[PDB]
Amino acid sequence: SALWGMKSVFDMKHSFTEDHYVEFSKHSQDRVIGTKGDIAHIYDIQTGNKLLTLFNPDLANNYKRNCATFNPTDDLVLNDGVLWDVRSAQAIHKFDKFNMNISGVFHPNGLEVIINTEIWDLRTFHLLHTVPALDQCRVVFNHTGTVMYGAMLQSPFGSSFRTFNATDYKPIATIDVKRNIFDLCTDTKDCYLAVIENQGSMDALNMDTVCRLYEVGRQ
Amino acid sequence: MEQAPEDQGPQREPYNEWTLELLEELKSEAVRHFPRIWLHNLGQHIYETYGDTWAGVEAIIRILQQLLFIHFRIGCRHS
Amino acid sequence: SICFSFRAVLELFDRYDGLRRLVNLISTLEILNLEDQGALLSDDEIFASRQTGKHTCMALRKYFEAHLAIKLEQVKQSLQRTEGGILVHPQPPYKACSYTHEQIVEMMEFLIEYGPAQLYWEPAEVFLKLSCVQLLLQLISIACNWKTYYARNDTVRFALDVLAILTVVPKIQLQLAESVDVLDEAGSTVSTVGISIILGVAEGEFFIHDAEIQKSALQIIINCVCGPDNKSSEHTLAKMWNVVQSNNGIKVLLSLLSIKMPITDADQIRALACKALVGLSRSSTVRQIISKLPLFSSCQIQQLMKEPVLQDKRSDHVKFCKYAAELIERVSGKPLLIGTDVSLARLQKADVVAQSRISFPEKELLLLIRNHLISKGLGETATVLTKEADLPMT
Amino acid sequence: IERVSGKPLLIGTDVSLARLQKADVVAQSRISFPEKELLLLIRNHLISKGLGETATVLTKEADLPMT
Repeated sequence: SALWGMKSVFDMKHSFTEDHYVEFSKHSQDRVIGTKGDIAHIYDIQTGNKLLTLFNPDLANNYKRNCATFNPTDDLVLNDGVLWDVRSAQAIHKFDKFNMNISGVFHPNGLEVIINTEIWDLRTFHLLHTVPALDQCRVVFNHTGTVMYGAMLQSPFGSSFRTFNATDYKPIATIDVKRNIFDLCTDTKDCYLAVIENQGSMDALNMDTVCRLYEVGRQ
Repeated sequence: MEQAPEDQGPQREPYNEWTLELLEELKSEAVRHFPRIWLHNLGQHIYETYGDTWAGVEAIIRILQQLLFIHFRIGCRHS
Repeated sequence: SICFSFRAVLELFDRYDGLRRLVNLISTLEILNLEDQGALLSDDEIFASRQTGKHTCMALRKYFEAHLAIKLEQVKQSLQRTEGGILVHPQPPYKACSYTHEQIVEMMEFLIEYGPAQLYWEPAEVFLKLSCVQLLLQLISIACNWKTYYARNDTVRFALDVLAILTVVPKIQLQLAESVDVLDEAGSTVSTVGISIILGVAEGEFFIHDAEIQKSALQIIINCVCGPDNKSSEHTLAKMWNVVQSNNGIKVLLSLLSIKMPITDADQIRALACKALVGLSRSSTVRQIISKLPLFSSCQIQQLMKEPVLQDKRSDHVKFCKYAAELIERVSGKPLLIGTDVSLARLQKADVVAQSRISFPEKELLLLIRNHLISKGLGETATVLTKEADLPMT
Repeated sequence: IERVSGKPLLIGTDVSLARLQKADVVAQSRISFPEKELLLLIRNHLISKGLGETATVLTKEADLPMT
């Protein structure tokens, strides 16, 4: 993984040889976190050193795709489905594993934790809800955090979309995209969907993977 | 008003050499995850159809990187 | 393995060094010495050595299958004391190992839970001062992957049976988590708790087609989670609740609650799975967690209406419905053993309807009493009922 | 479900087929009971809620087993 630069000069301004998935810090973007296997490293951008590497061998879930993220208050980390208070390098609460793949994500309200299909609490740690249409889908929120997007990661991948609400998790729409969805990104200003779809049949020998822009809210 | 940045990144001017610096490396990882049966057979299948013409040389780095991406994406730890 | 039936054999056994001579046979073994397992490789010191560990697990099995019935005699006679017992004991040589792990060696593990709660065996304290339940944990882990039919199916099946009889001691359930010195399929020294191995055997990730080994595994869980009601011993059951829940326990038991591939004993695995939930659903955290899962959204009733194996319908499917009705009662608004509106949305209706405070004035009845008595001819109290109350209608 | 079974007249109740033939027989049963079993309950109510000067007048209309 490489922190490049995009002001006007294009260079690897810091290099990593280790982590399979790097991610910024949300509110104050001076921190970049990244995760190899079950080990997640906190880096700075100014000097690029290891700030604090957090891991507890007694407590990890060993998910298949671990991706440590931050809460929007920049205080909690979901490594291996374990919260982490970044003030004093301690673990808070392991969750119960159910689905072998997905290590979870924060909901933008700062009140919940969304493990794969189980909706948790941040202060009471109670299972509020369970949405079975979230079965192994990568989630993307709006910039306002008012809708959740869903793309299947099932072998085919993404025979449709999945439009969710961010308050009550009611399904809005499953629009049928006949090809296979591989990636999904949306605007900050809520007008387009960046959709990587694969042409042809399910062919690992020939992949014609195009990008198709949708428009939000037009028949 | 967006100014796309100047491409002062890692350039690849010896394309006849940078391929040779990496076509072994494309073989140096596919053997670490896959048996050599498909590796020689697909390499023969393009060499019967593209030959020694650079149109299979980049094209195997197409097909190997197109599979090694998706084989690290479907959910096999090695294969 | 045969002569442990005679009680005079066992009495002389502890008079000599006994398990100090017997457990030392397992701790000598070179298939188990991970530091020395890559030195000798010929088939003579392996096929016999993976047989030497097999028979000694059956010797430890038939040891503790006997002492389970020895100390049950010292509880059914020391605690009952003519309340359900007869005091006749001339000490004969008698075969009383009860000979049935399918029914009654299983049953003795349940009935010991009316014990002293401060249980003190010589067969326990000699075992744990040697501290070789960790050895028995290492016997499971090393025998997970041989894949070469050195009767390794039996070697773990006897090894789990030595565990489950031991687990009635409270101090050995505590050491199903603490000592962690293990090794796994990475070819590497690791460290993990003992419960995750036992829960791993219960899944089917290892020992794929094996069936009695799963039922042997689930007994070790049930001895730790479905204990007695009784600040310290309740804390000991709660600490075992905290360990079993931490090590991904609730995922495993729900997976075994819908098992369908071993169609012979599919009924026996589900009932032993559901009995572990009913024990574990007395933990306060687990009450909330299981309440929202798709087990209690639907299909709990659908596991109790299909009746999959009809040969165990009046035998073993009817007892799966017995343990499952207790799980519905515990995680919800407490029906007091009434069979009515078993669905969860209909269960919270019946709590409010039964606990409502129905009231009504006296007028709404006395006008119906008067309108009855005029109707069925008997009218010379109706004009007398006007003396007691106002009458709106003639 | 309505057509192949014992004809519920658009009431949403006990939709299962084993529970549907129960509700046909319970609704079409002929419940009857004698007059005594009510008048002894009427009298035992009126004595209970204070209003008793019809109870000894109810003895005029029917036999009274209990004072």
